[PDB]
Amino acid sequence: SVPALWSEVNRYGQNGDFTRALKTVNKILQINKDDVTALHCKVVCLIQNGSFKEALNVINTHTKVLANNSLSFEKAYCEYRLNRIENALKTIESANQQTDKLKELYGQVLYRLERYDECLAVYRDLVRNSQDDYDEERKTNLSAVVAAQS
Amino acid sequence: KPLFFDLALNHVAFPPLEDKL
Ligand SMILES: [K+]
Repeated sequence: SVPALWSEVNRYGQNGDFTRALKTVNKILQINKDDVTALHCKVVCLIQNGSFKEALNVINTHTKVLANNSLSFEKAYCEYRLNRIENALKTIESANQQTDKLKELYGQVLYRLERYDECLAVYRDLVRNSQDDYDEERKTNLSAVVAAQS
Repeated sequence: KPLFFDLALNHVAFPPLEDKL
């Protein structure tokens, strides 16, 4: 039963067990080779366990099937973590749909590129518009941008 | 290097899975 497998994936993900979620997702992918949600979860599992190149290889092996349901955030995130900042920037700017996750990464990418004026505008917006457990951290990031300008 | 947090990592999460049930 593939609904039963998905129930397993969800349970593991909610408990942060991406190692076991990956095993179950791979069983789903044996049944439905082009399930976009399964490929998306596989990418997340790999990123969560530090396997950024493996996650990127999944994305780039399934480009057509993932097109426009796509994981531009995850692809750019892996590129960012793999010291490919220029790739990461292009992936973000090429995304079909802009999201809060993409904007968060975009601020970090602009910081790494030393584009501090644009970075500051992004972080001011991120600080204002975000409601999450990371306001203190995000304001620390904003202060690092202000410091770099001076 | 000032302290700078990778907050993007906190966004790395499964999509909603209800429909897969
Ligand atoms: K982990």
